Amino acid sequence: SNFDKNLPNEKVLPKHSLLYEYFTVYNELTKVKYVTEGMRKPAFLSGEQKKAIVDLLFKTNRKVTVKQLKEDYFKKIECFDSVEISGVEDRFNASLGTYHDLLKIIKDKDFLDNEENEDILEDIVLTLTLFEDREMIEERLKTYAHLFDDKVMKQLKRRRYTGWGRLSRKLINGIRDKQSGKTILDFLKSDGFANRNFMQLIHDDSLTFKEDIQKAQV
Repeated sequence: SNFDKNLPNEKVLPKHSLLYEYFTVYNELTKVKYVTEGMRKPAFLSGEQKKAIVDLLFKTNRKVTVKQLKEDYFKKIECFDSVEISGVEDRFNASLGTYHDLLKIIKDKDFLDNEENEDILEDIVLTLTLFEDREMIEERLKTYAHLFDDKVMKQLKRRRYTGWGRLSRKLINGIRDKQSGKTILDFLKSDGFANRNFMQLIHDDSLTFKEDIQKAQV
């Protein structure tokens, strides 16, 4: 029913898709800037810093505050003395809410952290977004009975997600830049010292995302 304006034949992701949530977290993190002693100008987070922040803070807290970023990552892990932060205010807006929802139900961190389970997790969230009938949810989710016992299934089949996102899975982690082979989400995760965000990536004449989006139009 709802199609991605960038790729008009692709349907949009559920609002609570965990892939969509990771997109929002990395899009926000890639424009964070910091300054510590000895620096003459603020710097962007590196790909390694962004990954560590996601693993250490966003996977352990529904909401991440700037104080946690300063104390529990920059001081604790990077051993900075002091740090000033820009590009985020008070607390990060983005959240891996669905990571925490599913981790509480499934109680298997390794399952949630394993990106090879992406298709299963996206299918679960889509099912819980499309249907409000317990029986119709279980009819679709029982294909995963070999992974989830009846305690997990009883909880999942009563859960509901509402709302649609604005972007398709093919746009955010499908189309590849011609020269590099990287998806948009790949660039949000790591983009050298340029740290282009989503709006920059799809308007950048030195990449091919803009060209792909124009070709996808009528």
